Amino acid sequence: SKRALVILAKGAEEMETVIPVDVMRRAGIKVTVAGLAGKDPVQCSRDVVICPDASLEDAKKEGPYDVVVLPGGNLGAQNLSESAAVKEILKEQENRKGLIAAICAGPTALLAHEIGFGSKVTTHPLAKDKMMNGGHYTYSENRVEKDGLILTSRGPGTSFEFALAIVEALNGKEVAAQVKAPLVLK
Repeated sequence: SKRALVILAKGAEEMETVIPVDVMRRAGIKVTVAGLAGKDPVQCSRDVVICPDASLEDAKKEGPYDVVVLPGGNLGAQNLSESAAVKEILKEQENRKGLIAAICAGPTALLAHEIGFGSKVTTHPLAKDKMMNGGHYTYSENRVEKDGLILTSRGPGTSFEFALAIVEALNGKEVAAQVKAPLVLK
């Protein structure tokens, strides 16, 4: 029943891609892994190669989505930032009051597209100065930060917390707890 769009670009952090996809699917969310560049395999930042479910061009026609998820990885986030297609998807998502979730350097694509200004956000530590250029957001060092419909997180090591937050936001606390327990987190 809820639907998630995960935008996958070359150079994405494969942990930050895979952990949310897996955990969201455990939550009974219908997840589309959409390739920014098309339907071909995507080479991620540590050379794992992921085959997307669809091109972004195709997946964009199958909305709307309850959440649009942006993984991190500096070079994947740069590709997200440079994409007019991403700009349109994120502007439409904000316009319809839909959740936007971004992790590690992924939030700097929000800055690039002028999304969610005035929100409290976090990033990877090393992405803080990029994110804060212009003072358009307030910074947080929380591992996961949720300010209304903008949900941000810090790094590979926060990816389970990030995914569980998405699941809580969409499907509620009880489902997030049920999904958590078999994972052997703590």
